[PDB]
Amino acid sequence: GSSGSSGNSALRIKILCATYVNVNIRDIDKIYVRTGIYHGGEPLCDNVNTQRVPCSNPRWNEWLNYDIYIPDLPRAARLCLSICSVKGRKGAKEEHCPLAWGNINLFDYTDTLVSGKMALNLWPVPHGLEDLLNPIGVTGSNPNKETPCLELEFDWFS
Repeated sequence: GSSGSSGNSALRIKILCATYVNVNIRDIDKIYVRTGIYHGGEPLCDNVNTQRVPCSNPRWNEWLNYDIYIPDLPRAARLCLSICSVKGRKGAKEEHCPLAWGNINLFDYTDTLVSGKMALNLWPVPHGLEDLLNPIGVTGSNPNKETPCLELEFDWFS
């Protein structure tokens, strides 16, 4: 048997807020965040999106649940997030535009699921990034300050 540790099956991450967002103009209505996991650029399961918050207050403070399995999560796979801006017109549909993106290695350098709150900078999206989430984006915390940064909470209960 075993004392019983690191016995997680479902991954749950909570978002706090963002800083130095790419929201200059004052037309955007609200914003949202898209998270997901991919293995070598290829998707594994549906992605998750955070509630819609006003640019003025990118604060989320919501618990995001992932449809992934710890004991089924491949080392090659990882977590990828990206900020998007949604804005539409009366009667017309909304428009989503990518701003930044960040890839976090679900498995630390020691093949040990990450934990404890953390806040790293995100990389700027390419010229009008057709897509919203960049699963291919590089991993690590951008040393750049000007760039935005998102804070999340790593928790593993079950």
